[PDB]
Amino acid sequence: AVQQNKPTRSKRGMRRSHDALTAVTSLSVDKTSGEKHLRHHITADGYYRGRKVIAK
Amino acid sequence: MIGLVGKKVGMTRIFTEDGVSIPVTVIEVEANRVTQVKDLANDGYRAIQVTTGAKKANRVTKPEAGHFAKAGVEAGRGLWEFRLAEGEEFTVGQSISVELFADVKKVDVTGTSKGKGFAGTVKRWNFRTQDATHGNSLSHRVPGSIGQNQTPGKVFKGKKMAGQMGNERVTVQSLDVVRVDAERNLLLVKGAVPGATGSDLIVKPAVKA
Amino acid sequence: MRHRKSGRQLNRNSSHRQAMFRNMAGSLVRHEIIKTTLPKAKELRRVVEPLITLAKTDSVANRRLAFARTRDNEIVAKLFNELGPRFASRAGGYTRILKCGFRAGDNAPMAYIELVDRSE
Amino acid sequence: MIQEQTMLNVADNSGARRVMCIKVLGGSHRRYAGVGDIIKITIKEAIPRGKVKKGDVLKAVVVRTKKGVRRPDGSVIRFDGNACVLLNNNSEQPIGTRIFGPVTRELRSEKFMKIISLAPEV
Amino acid sequence: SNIIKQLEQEQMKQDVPSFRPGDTVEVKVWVVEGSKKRLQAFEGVVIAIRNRGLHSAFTVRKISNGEGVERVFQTHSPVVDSISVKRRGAVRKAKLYYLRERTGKAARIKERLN
RNA sequence: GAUGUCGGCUCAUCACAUCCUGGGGCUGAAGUAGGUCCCAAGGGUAUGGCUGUUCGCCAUUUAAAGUGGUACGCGAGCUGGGUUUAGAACGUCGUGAGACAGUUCGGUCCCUAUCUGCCGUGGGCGCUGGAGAACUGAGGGGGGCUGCUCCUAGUACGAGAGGACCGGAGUGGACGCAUCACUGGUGUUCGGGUUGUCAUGCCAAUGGCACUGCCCGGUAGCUAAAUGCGGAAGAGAUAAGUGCUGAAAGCAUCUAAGCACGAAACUUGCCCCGAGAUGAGUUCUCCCUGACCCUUUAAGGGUCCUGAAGGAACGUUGAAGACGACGACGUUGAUAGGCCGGGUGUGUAAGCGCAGCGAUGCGUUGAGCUAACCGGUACUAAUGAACCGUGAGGCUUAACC
RNA sequence: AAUUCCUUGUCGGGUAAGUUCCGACCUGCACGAAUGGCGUAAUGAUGGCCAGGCUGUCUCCACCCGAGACUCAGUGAAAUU
RNA sequence: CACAGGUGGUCAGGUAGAGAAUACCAAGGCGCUUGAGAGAACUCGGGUGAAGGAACUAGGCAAAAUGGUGCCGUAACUUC
RNA sequence: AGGACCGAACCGACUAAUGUUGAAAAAUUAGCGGAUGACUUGUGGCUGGGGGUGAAAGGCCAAUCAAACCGGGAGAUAGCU
Ligand SMILES: [Mg+2]
Ligand SMILES: [Mg+2]
Ligand SMILES: [Mg+2]
Ligand SMILES: [Mg+2]
Ligand SMILES: [Mg+2]
Ligand SMILES: [Mg+2]
Ligand SMILES: [Mg+2]
Ligand SMILES: [Mg+2]
Ligand SMILES: [Mg+2]
Ligand SMILES: [Mg+2]
Ligand SMILES: [Mg+2]
Ligand SMILES: [Mg+2]
Ligand SMILES: [Mg+2]
Ligand SMILES: [Mg+2]
Ligand SMILES: [Mg+2]
Ligand SMILES: [Mg+2]
Ligand SMILES: [Mg+2]
Ligand SMILES: [Mg+2]
Ligand SMILES: [Mg+2]
Ligand SMILES: [Mg+2]
Ligand SMILES: [Mg+2]
Ligand SMILES: [Mg+2]
Ligand SMILES: [Mg+2]
Ligand SMILES: [Mg+2]
Ligand SMILES: [Mg+2]
Ligand SMILES: [Mg+2]
Ligand SMILES: [Mg+2]
Ligand SMILES: [Mg+2]
Ligand SMILES: [Mg+2]
Ligand SMILES: [Mg+2]
Ligand SMILES: [Mg+2]
Ligand SMILES: [Mg+2]
Ligand SMILES: [Mg+2]
Ligand SMILES: [Mg+2]
Ligand SMILES: [Mg+2]
Ligand SMILES: [Mg+2]
Ligand SMILES: [Mg+2]
Ligand SMILES: [Mg+2]
Ligand SMILES: [Mg+2]
Ligand SMILES: [Mg+2]
Ligand SMILES: [Mg+2]
Ligand SMILES: [Mg+2]
Ligand SMILES: [Mg+2]
Ligand SMILES: [Mg+2]
Ligand SMILES: [Mg+2]
Ligand SMILES: [Mg+2]
Ligand SMILES: [Mg+2]
Ligand SMILES: [Mg+2]
Ligand SMILES: [Mg+2]
Ligand SMILES: [Mg+2]
Ligand SMILES: [Mg+2]
Ligand SMILES: [Mg+2]
Ligand SMILES: [Mg+2]
Ligand SMILES: [Mg+2]
Ligand SMILES: [Mg+2]
Ligand SMILES: [Mg+2]
Ligand SMILES: [Mg+2]
Ligand SMILES: [Mg+2]
Repeated sequence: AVQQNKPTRSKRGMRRSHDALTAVTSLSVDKTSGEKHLRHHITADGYYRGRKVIAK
Repeated sequence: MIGLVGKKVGMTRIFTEDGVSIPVTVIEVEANRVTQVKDLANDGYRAIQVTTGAKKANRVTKPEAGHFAKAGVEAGRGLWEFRLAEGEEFTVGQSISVELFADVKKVDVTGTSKGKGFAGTVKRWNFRTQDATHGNSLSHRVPGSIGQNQTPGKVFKGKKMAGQMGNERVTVQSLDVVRVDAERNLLLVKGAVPGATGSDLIVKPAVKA
Repeated sequence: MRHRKSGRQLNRNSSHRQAMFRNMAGSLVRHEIIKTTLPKAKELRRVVEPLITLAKTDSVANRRLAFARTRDNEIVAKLFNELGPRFASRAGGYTRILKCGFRAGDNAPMAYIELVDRSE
Repeated sequence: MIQEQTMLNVADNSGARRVMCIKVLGGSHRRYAGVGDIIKITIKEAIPRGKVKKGDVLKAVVVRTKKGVRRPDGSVIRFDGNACVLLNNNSEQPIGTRIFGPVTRELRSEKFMKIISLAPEV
Repeated sequence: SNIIKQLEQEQMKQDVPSFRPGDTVEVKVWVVEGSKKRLQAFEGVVIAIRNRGLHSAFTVRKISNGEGVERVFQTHSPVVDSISVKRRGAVRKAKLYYLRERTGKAARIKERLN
């Protein structure tokens, strides 16, 4: 099956009306090192919930 | 003819001395507290709103909490309504126990059936499968034709096709009340009622009888 | 449907899943901390924790049971000489999953799984 | 659960040895016949000089099934083979005079009381 | 569930004899012909046992009148009046469905002389 | 500058000139059973043998096996037996190539769906301050089938043979909905047996591979053959039809005025969806009671303070689920895993001891192990926050205070 | 009849029921003797018919294991219009 | 095309096996240049299935089933 | 001994499913036939277009065959679109 008529830029745009990405609403600050990080994720330096879980 | 709200505990059996095994569903019917009474003058219809169970005060919201506090009852897990018949008067906060069904013989039990998800036509509509052999090309459990030709030139509404099956309200009617055990808040009905174990159930007296 | 079922297929067959979790259980015992995908880490809990509780009572029978599920005597030895005595008083929950972002090659949700008393 | 083409043993002395169900009598589109249900059969094998001859089309009542019967307490009574008792095509009374092997209490009705009496075990 | 198990518990039979697959047992059941109610005996080898509490069952297989008959009894049903072990068999398997394919000698269970 | 063609399969949908069930008039209608016509489309309306067949015939059913329209419905759904390509043959025709007024054996069926339509499932905004919970019912959909037996009663009817209406009860077929307590199937995540071979140093014990190697059982879940329920009663208005009173037309007349009955059709009654019903409804509860500045002076714009009810997000997840969504829970915690006890399943582990030449047997021992189950238990993971959403809510008129 | 239109000829056998099959009959529309006639053991991925076993072919589908399909990240077509 | 295709010769370990079949290994060589989740319909490739057993269908298509070695035994017909 | 038998390599290609914008302009997977012979295969050679070759299908003659391909006559002709 194929289109009998070419779809318009209007129709193209209206289908991508739901393709918009969503930003992370907020980032959690570690209570010890103060780095911002994803919630429930370790920081970039290995801290999580104040404690340093990963040495490197 | 108001009903109670219960919880499906599970299925079991009951042996009679006459050598018969009755298949039964156990329904836990705790006290149903009346949280609101609707009348014609104010709501246009006579009904009672009931609550059952217990909900953690942490999960109840302030709007829900105030609605309960007006009745002076504790927060249950949900709010359900039952339409009052002529000559049935209840008051807010009155507790209604399973012994209301002490003398009713058949009940209707409404629940939310088990969710089967996206089902095919064979499972959702009992569509006969096509041939499993004999040259059938990739069309074993497919739906077959779905219309005629140019004259309809379309598919009629309500055509039986694949989609969500289950997880919907369904009422089973006229189930014998095997036992009404007020002390343990239990209702034993003969047969299987819709829903999984732990699901909510609305039990009313049978309407056909 | 999938009602009440347990276990994760992980896009493998039964033999591959079982063999892989033997390797990952061995790896976690040897290093006490490894980095896998979050789904794979959540399933390793159900393979390693049974193995540690088994190691709490040391016997020839239990050590041959560990060898069957591990296929490495060095792992069996660490489980019975070191990890069993270490967790002797811990009533389950010998592991800790910490989510650690996303893999660069395929954006897989990764996670570190460690023994709760690994320390140093 | 007897259906069309099912080959049954014969539990009577009518002379037939093996019959084949050619119709499950009862209602329309009816699929199976259990113990106590009348079927139309055809004789596929019969003893010489018997009361019935091979190729004969008559009725029969099913008396034993491998599917078995269920009891009001949930018990089951299943047999090793499916067997029937040959009936007169127009009166639906048995044409044999001796019943062999056990039968079940599902036959305890006004129509098959003769089979109950002749059976060696119910 | 604590509600169902308690419910089923009070319905269970209290004195049910111990038996294992391979045991020859005689089961006395009730046949109720209206007013007349009597006992009928069914004796055969136990080939399967389902242990599910109130829903416990067991399958007894006999050769009656040249025909193999299997009967599944619901252990706690009031129909089953009593069960008695006439002979203890020595089998290694929980389910003896392979006996359905064996005839006469070859269908006999050796006796558990212990 | 291509509208695939017979039959079958799957899935249908409508008409009524009705096959069955329902209602009725007439009968050359005693009863039983029919005949014929009228009303009625709610539901239902065979399996096989033969042949590509549709049909047809036959066999055996059923209350009945309706007739037609739908591109002789349905090949971007299947099939490809027939027909109608290329090979070959027979009969036949032709001098022949070849052909059929025939027959016979063999012979590639593509398409990832843009729009409409349809089945499901979300996101946005709206509904006029915001929010949570419960509803009303405009409308829409589903369902609507029936046999046999017994009682009334061997009564009414009939010379007998035979044999009811009306009414009541029981038990089935088919169809549907739900459910897994039972009977079972499956259960490559549980246990065991065993073949070949490789390895763990060897023995013993185990693991890998050979379709899960091959099998024998089997938990939970799912599920049918399993087992529970349904079709209704009733009400309103009627169809054909039957009347009551009653003139026009001193009679008669069911009709003109008036009145009564009358079917599975119709409107309800039963089940489900359902306020986007923009005609956006109702009830109950909750939340927010700050200060200024400017202009063109408006349902105007900005500044500081403030950020609620609630929501979302994230996390642990679920008999919820393609994804979303929906439900549970997040330390004031049993949401998931683990652990502990039980259950269940398999069937008496390993080690040791004894007996035997040995294979093996016996004891320790219903042992060991045991997934989705049950009951528990904070050991692990569910974080303090942050984020969104504000600050009393237009105008007119009326009543009221 | 690889040939028979009438034709599903008729008769027999086989099936509950056989337009196919087997054995016959002869009324050969339109067989026939090296464009061979008739028969024939063995052979055949050859055509028709029947039976035992066997089974998800089917009554009537259920469940399970995998690969896609679905979601996320990366790359990224096509016919047609 | 870094393409399930095609391409002549030589070499020939162990265990089981008649075997260069086949299964498991050696030496040696590889995991096939997208992954990660989820565990719907439907499609593909498989496993098992109550009772029945060709009723399917143009047709037993497909599937299931049979399957080795030794001894015994083995019909019509025959060109022996 | 044998165009003998069963069966790998090897040579084929009967059936089915898949795939049909393919992994592939003819294959894959499971079955299937021959497998000491009219066998199969390597390297080289010969036959040339109304010609070849053909255990004969109008088969094959470089993915093309009831008359190959390439250049030319050539802007053949086209009452047709
Ligand atoms: Mg998009
Ligand atoms: Mg579900
Ligand atoms: Mg195809
Ligand atoms: Mg297919
Ligand atoms: Mg769970
Ligand atoms: Mg994948
Ligand atoms: Mg394997
Ligand atoms: Mg065109
Ligand atoms: Mg009419
Ligand atoms: Mg009439
Ligand atoms: Mg109708
Ligand atoms: Mg109606
Ligand atoms: Mg029609
Ligand atoms: Mg047509
Ligand atoms: Mg097609
Ligand atoms: Mg079409
Ligand atoms: Mg089309
Ligand atoms: Mg298609
Ligand atoms: Mg054809
Ligand atoms: Mg013609
Ligand atoms: Mg369009
Ligand atoms: Mg069950
Ligand atoms: Mg259960
Ligand atoms: Mg299994
Ligand atoms: Mg099960
Ligand atoms: Mg050894
Ligand atoms: Mg290997
Ligand atoms: Mg009716
Ligand atoms: Mg804010
Ligand atoms: Mg939070
Ligand atoms: Mg031992
Ligand atoms: Mg045990
Ligand atoms: Mg917090
Ligand atoms: Mg001729
Ligand atoms: Mg001559
Ligand atoms: Mg000649
Ligand atoms: Mg010749
Ligand atoms: Mg040949
Ligand atoms: Mg051939
Ligand atoms: Mg032949
Ligand atoms: Mg992508
Ligand atoms: Mg590559
Ligand atoms: Mg290659
Ligand atoms: Mg080669
Ligand atoms: Mg998914
Ligand atoms: Mg799958
Ligand atoms: Mg089966
Ligand atoms: Mg079977
Ligand atoms: Mg047939
Ligand atoms: Mg048919
Ligand atoms: Mg075949
Ligand atoms: Mg040869
Ligand atoms: Mg092949
Ligand atoms: Mg050969
Ligand atoms: Mg030709
Ligand atoms: Mg060529
Ligand atoms: Mg030419
Ligand atoms: Mg010229």
